Amino acid sequence: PISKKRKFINDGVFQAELNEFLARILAEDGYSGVEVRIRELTSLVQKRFFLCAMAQAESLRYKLLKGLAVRRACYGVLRHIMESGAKGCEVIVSGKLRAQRAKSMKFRDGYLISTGEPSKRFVNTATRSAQLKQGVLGIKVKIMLPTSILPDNISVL
Amino acid sequence: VHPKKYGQGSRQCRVCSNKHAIIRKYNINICRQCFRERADIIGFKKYR
Amino acid sequence: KRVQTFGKKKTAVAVATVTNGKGLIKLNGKNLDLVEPYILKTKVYEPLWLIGSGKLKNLDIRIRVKGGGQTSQIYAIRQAIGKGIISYYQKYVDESTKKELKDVLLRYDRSLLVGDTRRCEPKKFGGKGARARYQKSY
Amino acid sequence: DIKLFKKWSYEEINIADLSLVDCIAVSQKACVYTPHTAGRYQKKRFRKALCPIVERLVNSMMMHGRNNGKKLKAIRIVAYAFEIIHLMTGENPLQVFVNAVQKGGPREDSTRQAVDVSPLRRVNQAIYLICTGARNAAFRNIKSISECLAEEIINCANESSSSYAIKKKDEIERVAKANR
Amino acid sequence: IALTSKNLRAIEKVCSDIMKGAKEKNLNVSGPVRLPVKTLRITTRKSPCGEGTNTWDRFELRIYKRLIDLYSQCEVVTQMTSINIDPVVEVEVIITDS
Amino acid sequence: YSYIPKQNKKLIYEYLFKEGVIVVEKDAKIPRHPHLNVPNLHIMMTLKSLKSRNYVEEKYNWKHQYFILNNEGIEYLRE
Amino acid sequence: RLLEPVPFVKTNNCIKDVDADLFIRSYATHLKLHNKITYPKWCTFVKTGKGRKLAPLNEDWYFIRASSILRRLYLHPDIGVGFLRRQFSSKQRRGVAPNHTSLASGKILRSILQQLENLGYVEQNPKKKGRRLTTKGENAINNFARYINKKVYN
Amino acid sequence: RVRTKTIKRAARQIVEKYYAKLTLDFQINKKITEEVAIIPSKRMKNKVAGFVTHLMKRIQKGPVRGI
Amino acid sequence: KLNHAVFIVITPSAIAEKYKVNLSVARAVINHLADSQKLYT
RNA sequence: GUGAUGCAUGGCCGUUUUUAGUUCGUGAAUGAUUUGUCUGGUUAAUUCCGAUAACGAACGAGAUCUUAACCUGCUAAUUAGCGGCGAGUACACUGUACUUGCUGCUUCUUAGAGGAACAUUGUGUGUCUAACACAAGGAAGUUUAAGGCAACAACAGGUCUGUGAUGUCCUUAGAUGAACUAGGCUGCACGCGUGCUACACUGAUAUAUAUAACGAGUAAAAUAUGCUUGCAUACUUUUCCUCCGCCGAAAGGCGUAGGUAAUCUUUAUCAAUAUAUAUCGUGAUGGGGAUAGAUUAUUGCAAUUAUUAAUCUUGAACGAGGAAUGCCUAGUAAGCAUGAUUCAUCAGAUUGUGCUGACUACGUCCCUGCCCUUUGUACACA
Repeated sequence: PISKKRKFINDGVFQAELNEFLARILAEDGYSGVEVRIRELTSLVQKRFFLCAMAQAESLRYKLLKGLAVRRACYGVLRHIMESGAKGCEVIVSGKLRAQRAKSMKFRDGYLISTGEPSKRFVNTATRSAQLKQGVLGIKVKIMLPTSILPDNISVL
Repeated sequence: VHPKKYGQGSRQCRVCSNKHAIIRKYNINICRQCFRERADIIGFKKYR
Repeated sequence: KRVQTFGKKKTAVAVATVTNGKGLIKLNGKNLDLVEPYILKTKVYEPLWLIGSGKLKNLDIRIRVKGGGQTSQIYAIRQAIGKGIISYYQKYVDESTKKELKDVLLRYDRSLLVGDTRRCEPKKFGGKGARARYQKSY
Repeated sequence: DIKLFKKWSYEEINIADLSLVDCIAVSQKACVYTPHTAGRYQKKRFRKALCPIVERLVNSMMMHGRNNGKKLKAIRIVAYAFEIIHLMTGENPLQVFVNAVQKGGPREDSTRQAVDVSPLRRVNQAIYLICTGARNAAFRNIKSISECLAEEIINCANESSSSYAIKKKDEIERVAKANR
Repeated sequence: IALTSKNLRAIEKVCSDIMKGAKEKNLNVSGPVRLPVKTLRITTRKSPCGEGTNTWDRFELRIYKRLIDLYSQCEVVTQMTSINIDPVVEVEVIITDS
Repeated sequence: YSYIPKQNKKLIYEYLFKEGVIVVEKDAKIPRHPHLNVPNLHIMMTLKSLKSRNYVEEKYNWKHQYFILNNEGIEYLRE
Repeated sequence: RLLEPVPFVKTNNCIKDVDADLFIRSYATHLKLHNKITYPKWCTFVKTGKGRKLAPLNEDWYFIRASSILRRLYLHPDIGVGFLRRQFSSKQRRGVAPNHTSLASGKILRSILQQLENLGYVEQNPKKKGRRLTTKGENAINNFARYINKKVYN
Repeated sequence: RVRTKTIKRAARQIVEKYYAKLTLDFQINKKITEEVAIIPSKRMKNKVAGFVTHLMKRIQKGPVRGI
Repeated sequence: KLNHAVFIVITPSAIAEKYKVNLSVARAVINHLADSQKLYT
């Protein structure tokens, strides 16, 4: 019998709950939906309350926690997202990087729109961490879904 | 102990587990620190 | 017969209804005289000089005025009564003199027929003011 | 038709220099019973001059310390002041007003070499100088600011040395005699 | 019969769902209700540490309500809603008589 | 003191056999557990000791634990 | 001076048509003559408002406060002690700390309303929870309004 | 204020397709621009049309660089 | 400082100029002859 | 582990930096490199026009949307109404303020939706190109204004005291974990900020009408019994804002209406600058309040370090301001309040909102600080 305005914060925070649940757990596959294997999570959440950019982002952490070459790993991912159909791509791996000095490099292709409400509604980003031998290496990735139509797309037969 | 249901001790942020900079707006019960990165998923759409 | 008209200008929105009668005008339970400012009373009086009390002597214009600034009440009510008299001239009483009625209002000004859309803004970050910053030190 | 404070309609004015006329801008569109209309100036170069000189004082004499930001009382003081002008003197308050604003502006000032003043600043410094005469004639002067006004506008409009504005005008002109 | 949500398109589609069944069934149906939207907004500082310029961000949630009434059978309307409602939308039921 | 009863340990030992998934919370000051008429303070020490024995695993989270019971777990604590 | 020409059709059927502050002044005038009420001997030692910080210095503050409260009754047939306190709110200066708006003193208005109830000009009732004029109060204040209207019209 | 090359080239690409359908009327030339184009922002949908009209007021007076 | 006194065109300001009096007693003398500030007759 | 290391790191953020800048494919000109990316014109902007060993691209800029506005006599009325008559309480005479109740009706109180603003039309400047002007309709002509997103590269900027984000080093029974008693950041020659309160009659003071918006709001009392006020066990929900009717000058206290909320505070209305007349009529003055002891009630178990708070006593500086120095062009500065956060109690802090709608600029490179071109460098930690 709580207020609906209070209930909105409630289901927002609960949704963020299950979000961090599935982000903490999901590393062996992609996303197969959410329910409104399966048995453990269904029981856990119940007793608790009683071609994807994200997939490629997690594939990045999976490719580099094991010590595979950073450069070749990034190149493999920038092939993966085009062959899946990503319009462009971007990836940053910043941190200790084998040297006592932080360093960051970029691997960009395509447009990579970066400012605006139509920018945010189309660009797809993700960030991750990778605990390493002598520090942690931050990952950022960006994938664009090809164009609802873009504001700057004009064409007449 | 000296527990009571009053003051800054009876509640705290539910992820950092700290009593500093906790916001209870609409009983959200979170700290500004972790909240600023959960803002989008929860639904807080930075608009204007 | 009966027409209900509205006036939106600044905070205050005036509502009036032009009805059949002899010239009974009512502002809440108040008349056009006890609002306080005799300065704005004559501002509302200006149309009655523009048109005439003789024509007002054959129709009733009730008014409800509620909320908003003192200036906005009067500025909304003048537009509301102008729209009401225009609607009555269009619908029931007479059209040819309505043609000249619009002309004599517009000759005095366009402000009566339609007001302004000036309004305040969301104050910006940086200090107490919208466009003023906290004093800086070096 | 209209009546300023239910009294005045300023149907006769002085010629002055005929140039300050466009700046003072007394006309039917600017006719009003009391100042402090919703007039706006933040679009162009004229409507600041379009605004009636009566408003140009009710908004300009206002500043002194705490007394800042009180304008309804500025309309109050000008309304009373106009009473005392036509009472202590036999001429129209607004006419001697126009006389004062006309003959209370600096005809030139060097300001980096002397330079003539546009009619806008001619009216501007006249208003400013009479209002800053009002403030120091209301501070430590025994008499109240209302009678101070009744003294200063006549002092400036009849060329009497008692007005602060005319002394400051003489000082401001005197710089020409040294530079130009 | 009132609806609750935050993104207007959800209420728009689930509200277009409403009157078609009433027109089909020729029921005694009351008119719609179009309430002003509620806006929930909070302000929070950026910059986890105190260093640098103090900067803040403002948030916004738009909350959308409408109310309907129908002199139709409670079970049939409940099912004809549950068939085509989204869990992201909340519904309450009430009846009329005339 | 804080002596842990054998009967308390056994009651908790069946409370997780009957289900297979448990949440115990880091905070031990709550007077009661939603599905346990037990004082909680005596249960996370033992669950953590069991996790230190490589029989039950915890993926961990913020203000939650979310332990899981392994294939080799119903056998060792049965008796 | 306070009169201006009226070319529009009036009613003059009640009190809201006539002036307010001068009407309550004339009501205080009739109230001195008829003196159905007391001063009272209790208001003289307590200031009207918390933030007033001054004595009223009128020998008629209570007398015009009752008049104003009656005018507020006439306007709003549903008001309470909180309503009158808010209607009488005044500034308060806290010395080195900033000014703040704070309400009036409850007991003065409570005594005024109890005196009005004794006078019978107003009454209470569950429905219409605020103060509601009696029909006798309506007729008395309406004939008072008509008398006030005529004495200034002619 | 000027105008951006995106809208300039979007204004140039049209006209050449159905000049037999474009006519003198400003409102008609406005309407046909959205009728034929694909722009999703209405501010463009009239902003480019403004420049298109600005271009056709250069015809029957000299060379207009294209068409 | 104050030196004016009630002891001895009914305009308050003009009569105050003519007789060097306080404004309260100036309105007092105004009342004495005729029988915030007002518009004049 | 809020122990060291932010000069070992992640992420975030703050700065260069809200400017106009950055890069690539191919081509052309021992090399670093250059061109493209520009003499000029224009501009919010490498924004465009144009010239052009460059041609063609990508980012950045541009843009999108909310707030205000007009319509869509669309769409409709909850918690908004409009009526109409049902009886009137008092008047007019051949309708009215205050009331009860429903339904002919939705521009009105409103949002679902889109539309409308497009140098728009003509009279002008401009290589007649880019652009810029007047007048006008129109609510909307400075992109209708105001809000956010910030490329490349960098700082050895801040943070490992935010995190079970984290490397390395360092420590745990005489802890570097937790709890409990008391204390401190409120202590003070001073200095600098952010601010809070006067120097009055443009004001000091008492009465009241005409006042809006963003607003925000629900594992514990008490009673009974037993033992002898305290403990244990049982029953409603007090534990939000509050309206009302009472008590107390007040603070505050009592019992209840409403509401998880366009429904109750409250909204046919919540503050202040008001108002018109009234006391004063610039006399360190009655201005103004740095300053006191005496206390009364609330807040929390605890108010001493007078938390907060009602009254009486108080009477420093203050005559518009040292050298210096900050911010600021439209319903904005400023004045005035006020909402919200941190909240058991506490703005003198921070973030929003509204009222009064001020003096003047269709600008300049003088200071300061940026951007570009050329030029000189013995500078490159620049």
